[PDB]
Amino acid sequence: SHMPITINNFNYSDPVDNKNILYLDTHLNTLANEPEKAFRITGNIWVIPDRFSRNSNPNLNKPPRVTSPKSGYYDPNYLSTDSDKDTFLKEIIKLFKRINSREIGEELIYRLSTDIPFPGNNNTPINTFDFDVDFNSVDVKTRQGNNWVKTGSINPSVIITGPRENIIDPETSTFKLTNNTFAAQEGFGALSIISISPRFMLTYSNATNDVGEGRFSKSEFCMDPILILMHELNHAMHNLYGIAIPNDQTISSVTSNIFYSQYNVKLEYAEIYAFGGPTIDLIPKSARKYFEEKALDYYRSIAKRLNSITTANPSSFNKYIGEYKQKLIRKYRFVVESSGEVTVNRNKFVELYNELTQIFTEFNYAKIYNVQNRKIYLSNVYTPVTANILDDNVYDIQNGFNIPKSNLNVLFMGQNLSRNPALRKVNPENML
Ligand SMILES: [Ca+2]
Ligand code: NA
Repeated sequence: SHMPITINNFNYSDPVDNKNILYLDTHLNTLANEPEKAFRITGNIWVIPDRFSRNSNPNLNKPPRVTSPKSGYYDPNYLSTDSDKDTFLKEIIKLFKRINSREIGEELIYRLSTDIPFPGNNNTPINTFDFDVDFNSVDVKTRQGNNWVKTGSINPSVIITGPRENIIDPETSTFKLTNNTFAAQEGFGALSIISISPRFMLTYSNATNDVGEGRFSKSEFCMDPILILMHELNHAMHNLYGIAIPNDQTISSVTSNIFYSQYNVKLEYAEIYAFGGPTIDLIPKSARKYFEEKALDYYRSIAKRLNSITTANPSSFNKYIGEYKQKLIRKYRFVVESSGEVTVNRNKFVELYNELTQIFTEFNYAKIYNVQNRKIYLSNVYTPVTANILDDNVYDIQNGFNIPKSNLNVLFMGQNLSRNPALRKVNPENML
């Protein structure tokens, strides 16, 4: 993470500086009627503290019908006020600082904020770098009179936004034009948008760390907000490096929550990798190998493109083709022959692929950050809880909820619902 990562600090009210604070138009948020104020966390990672939706005629109100069994929490007013956005913004910032407190987290942030999606998709000519492909380029706008006019654009690799309709259903996605295929699943990679609210914590009893309650009554624990966020950052990693597995690749399983006893769910392989651990073995070995080989082929195709670039879009990028060729070579860890030809080194690929799918995983983070966490992705869940994580007496960068000062550092008591009064169940009125 070669040059030490530092997280920027912001107040939602801080003025636009045309550098780290700008108004953007992603052309993707159906809830947005005008440009959205955005803040640069670090490098190419931005945050827009607004609710986000992809549904036409979006509605954030609690649904009358009850699809489910998936647990849901709805509040049409969450993040509606600037005061709300300021708190959300500061929460995301604080979580990034905590993530950045451990080596693996610093590297995770370094990669997501430094490496970029290959500029192009399946339909990009072999000799072209297209920095405007699909939704990779976001418009920068400024108010002129009573209107908003485009003054330029930026290429974020990851944009964090507030939740979509279901506040307790974090969602990471990439986007494409109708006639294209997902570049995130084809080696190129693409811009990711993560809609989430880490302070709304999932609760569970089937945990990774034994706290000696097996023969008695097991306590309910909350997920540390950084793992909820890091789980999605893992999806962003897969998307950035173009190794995302299509969501139609699933394994039929079961799980349960507060309102519904054991029910069926199509567990996505994408989620299995984001979680990590032994769970990865749920994916047939032959299938795991298939996706890895498919990725390698897409990588070989990328190297081929790099040996053919002669033009760029927009034209202003033509003079920087060499610079970006070099950046992409470093991203994919390709090798440059004495002849200057770019080639793929399988040993390097295998190492990278393994890092992206088995080291940068929620399961691994739980151990590294020494926090209690669900034992499996489908651990049964209870009523979600929340807390004032900006209050260092409740949650700090070094120990999260397990603060020694509060005497909550033993057996993950800070995460134990029955031992930490700072943890409170979310409004039952908004649950579904
Ligand atoms: Ca664009
Ligand atoms: Na999700």
